[PDB]
Amino acid sequence: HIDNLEVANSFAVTNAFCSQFSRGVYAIFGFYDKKSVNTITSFCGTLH
Amino acid sequence: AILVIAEAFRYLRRQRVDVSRSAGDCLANPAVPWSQGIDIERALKM
Repeated sequence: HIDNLEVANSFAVTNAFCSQFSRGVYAIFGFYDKKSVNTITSFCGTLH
Repeated sequence: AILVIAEAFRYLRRQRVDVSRSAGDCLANPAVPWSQGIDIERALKM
């Protein structure tokens, strides 16, 4: 399930990641940058 | 910081500029920020 997002925008990255979490996926393939890497690591780590 | 926030809002009041918000969902898409936002920032920075 493909979402297309502004990776530099942590709010948008949060929305995309959480939408995938909501859908109930086994894994998320994606990208981050300097500004959004902490969103990804914290959300991955918290939501498992 | 509290001195600066107090001063900024005392200024916005003096100038009869209003500010309402509501506010809602931070990930609302879009994604439209309130127009008072700019005035508050401006009030803070001046």
